[PDB]
Amino acid sequence: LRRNEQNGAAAHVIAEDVKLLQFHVATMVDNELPGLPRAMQKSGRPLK
Amino acid sequence: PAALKRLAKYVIRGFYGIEHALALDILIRNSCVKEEDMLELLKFDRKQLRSVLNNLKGDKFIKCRMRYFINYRTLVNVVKYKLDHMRRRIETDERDSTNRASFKCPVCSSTFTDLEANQLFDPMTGTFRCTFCHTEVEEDESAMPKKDARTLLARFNEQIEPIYALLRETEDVNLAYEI
Amino acid sequence: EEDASQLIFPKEFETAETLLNSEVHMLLEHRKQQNESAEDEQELSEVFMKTLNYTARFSRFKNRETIASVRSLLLQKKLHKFELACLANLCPETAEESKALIPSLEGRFEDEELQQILDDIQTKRSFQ
Amino acid sequence: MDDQGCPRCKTTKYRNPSLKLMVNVCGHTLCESCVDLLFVRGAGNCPECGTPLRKSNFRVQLFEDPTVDKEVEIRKKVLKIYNKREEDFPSLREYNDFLEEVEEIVFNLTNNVDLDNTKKKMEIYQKENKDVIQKNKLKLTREQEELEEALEVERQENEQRRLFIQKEEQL
Amino acid sequence: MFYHISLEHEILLHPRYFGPNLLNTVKQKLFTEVEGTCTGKYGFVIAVTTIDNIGAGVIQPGRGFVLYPVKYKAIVFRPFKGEVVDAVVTQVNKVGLFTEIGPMSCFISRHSIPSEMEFDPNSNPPCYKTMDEDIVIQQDDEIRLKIVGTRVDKNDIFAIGSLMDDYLGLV
Amino acid sequence: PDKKKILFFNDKSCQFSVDEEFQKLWRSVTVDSMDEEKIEEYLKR
Amino acid sequence: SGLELYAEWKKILLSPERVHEIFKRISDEECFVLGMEPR
Amino acid sequence: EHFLGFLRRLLEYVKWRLRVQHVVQESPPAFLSGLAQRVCIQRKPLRFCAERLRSLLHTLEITDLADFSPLTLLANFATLVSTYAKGFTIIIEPFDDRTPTIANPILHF
Ligand SMILES: [Zn+2]
Ligand SMILES: [Zn+2]
Repeated sequence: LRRNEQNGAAAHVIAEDVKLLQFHVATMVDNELPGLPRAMQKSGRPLK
Repeated sequence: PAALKRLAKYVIRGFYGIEHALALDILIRNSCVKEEDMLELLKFDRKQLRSVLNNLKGDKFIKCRMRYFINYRTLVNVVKYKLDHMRRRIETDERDSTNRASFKCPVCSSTFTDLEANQLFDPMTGTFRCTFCHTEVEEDESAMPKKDARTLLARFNEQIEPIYALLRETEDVNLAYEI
Repeated sequence: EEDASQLIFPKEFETAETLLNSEVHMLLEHRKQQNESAEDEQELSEVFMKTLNYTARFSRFKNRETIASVRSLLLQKKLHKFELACLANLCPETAEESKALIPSLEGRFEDEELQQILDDIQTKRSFQ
Repeated sequence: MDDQGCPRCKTTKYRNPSLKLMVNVCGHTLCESCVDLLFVRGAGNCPECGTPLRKSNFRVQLFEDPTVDKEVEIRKKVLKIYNKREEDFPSLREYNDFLEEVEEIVFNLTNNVDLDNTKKKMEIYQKENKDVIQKNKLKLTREQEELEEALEVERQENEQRRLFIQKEEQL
Repeated sequence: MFYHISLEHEILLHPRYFGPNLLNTVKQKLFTEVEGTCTGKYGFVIAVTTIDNIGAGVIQPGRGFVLYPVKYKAIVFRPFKGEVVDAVVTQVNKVGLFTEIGPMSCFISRHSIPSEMEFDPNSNPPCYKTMDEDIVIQQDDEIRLKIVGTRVDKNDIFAIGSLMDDYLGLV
Repeated sequence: PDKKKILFFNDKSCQFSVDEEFQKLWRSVTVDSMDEEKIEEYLKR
Repeated sequence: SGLELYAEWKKILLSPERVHEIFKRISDEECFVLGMEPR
Repeated sequence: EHFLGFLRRLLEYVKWRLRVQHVVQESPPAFLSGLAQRVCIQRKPLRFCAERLRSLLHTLEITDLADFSPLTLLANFATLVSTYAKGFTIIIEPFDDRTPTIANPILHF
């Protein structure tokens, strides 16, 4: 994202990746909040 | 408003890209500007035109009117705002606090202050010796390169400062006039 | 940030009564007079004589009453007590020097006033 | 307060009309922001002609010609001496020629060799610091004191005139 | 600036010192690890002269030791930036002049020394002198300097000075 | 648009890129927040 | 809504930078009386 | 050259005197003393300024004197300040009546 708004992107990939960053940082702290489809790495292992 | 029109001819030249600038050229005439007309005339992509318009909306460069027909008139305070932001970067990044010539040991690339190598200063050699290895120190160089970034920026920022100061004097001549 | 040119002391230096090189010099032998008696004690420190060998080679005045008067000399003066100790260990002879030595006393009194005390100093100081 | 604009740290005079400019030995320009921005980066190095500033010689005044600042400061430091009034000379042509000699010494210290100028200053300053220079220092101090006294007398008379006409009206 | 201030300290006693002469044993143990070991926050502890009062010894749970708070008045030296002082030169080098004030070390950079006193490595003792040799400042010379900045580390203090200022040099 | 349509126009040769213009734009942190002009005038005072 | 917040009186979706600059201006007494100790 | 310096000094002092943002009444000896203290101009070279500017302006062959209407005014103003006292009055106005949002500091001798 740093390089993508370092060059003035279309201001529309920035919404759907700011939501990605919001999701990823709201994924580290608390995952058991309703909604917000859970993330997984291994064999169906939700994040701890 | 003709002066603002003129300042506008400069800023489009000075900042916005062709895709933006072509649309901005249409914004020149503040009599009537519909969405269907501007789309057909520009022949830009509707999604893409909506992006540019949304971008211009972000500038508050366009005041949408629900005639549904729409109209687009100037609301951009960024030119003066951006010049003030340029003055703010000119004032913080460019300045260097001190010569900051700390001893630095070329063998271990460790960084020291003039104070650090002073305790080390070895009276038998009349020079400064690094801490854990007695190899002689050097200039700060790459270590702590606030000056190295500032020295390149110092000059880059001064060129940008003459150009932006000319632009700011033009803006004051326009802004003072309209009181 | 902490400069005595702008007169910034820590707020702990309100009851920080000061002294100069001779009053230091006086008790330094009394501590050596403490090492005379009170036996079964180890050697002295290093800084004790390191300062004693330094500030005994150079003195600012000669004896007790030379200072016992000079502290009564500045007694009636409208002074910050920080001011007295700065020139007590300067020994200046020209008034603009003293105001070149102090970034703070240009605008307090007449120039000859502190020069008169400078004259009062060079009148009491017995040079040899 | 609307001059072309500060050289080094160009912000002061263009925005704020609340400053003053300080001259150096070579005598070009320095504002307070220049003063501080220069002192942190050398403290006695002229912004353009790199003159070797002796003891960071800087002097803040309010004029917009550097030669004017130079002439004012040098003219004060010369006219501290050379104080022979028309009372002190026998004739009038000698007094006017003396003032022209003072102008010659000021213009020589402007651009010429400062050696013969200083020798002339040695001779006249010694020969008249015997008697006349200190005497005229005293007399100029007396006239400064009496002019300040006379202006305060004028303002006391104006305050009394105002308040007495007010008390006329109210009485 | 030599100050006569009041500060406090605490001592951990080992239980093998209790009994008679317990109190004075706190005194001897006070002198050692308080004086002759200078710190950074208050300055330089040289010598103590009076001990006001000894608090009550709190037995901490386990570990035996009993802590008694103590209050004492100790003369302290803490130099400040901008201070002018007389110093002694300990070593002369081309990068500058090393002087020392009491236990404190002091560095004078060559650019902060008047150009009249040029460095002379040719002399068996390295020195600083006028071309006319009116004065030759070398090692173990007494000079007056101005503190440009100060330092305090673990127990050692350092400052940095300049001879460029007026009324500086040998004393 | 790469394939949908393309337009021929005249924008002139007098266009100045300047220095770090993109970087300057990415630093408009205040955006729509009001009172920035009040702040701008306070910084020039 | 989910990870975003909307606002209609014109239904804007609030930005963290925007609400952050809004918060950056509350004084230290109304913030204190609403409970949040400013120190 | 020295007379251009003289007019330069007088112009800058009257310009600095006009900078005051309140109405100031003076008698002309107070203005002469403010002169003779703060920009070193005495009384008799301030009397002879009209004769000097007329002789200089006759000397340098210059043609269209309407272009030189202000400085002559200033020089002539100098003469009055250095001649008359106790009957005349120097009143400085930073602003007049009809002059809204416009700096118009004037100086009635
Ligand atoms: Zn190393
Ligand atoms: Zn400046």
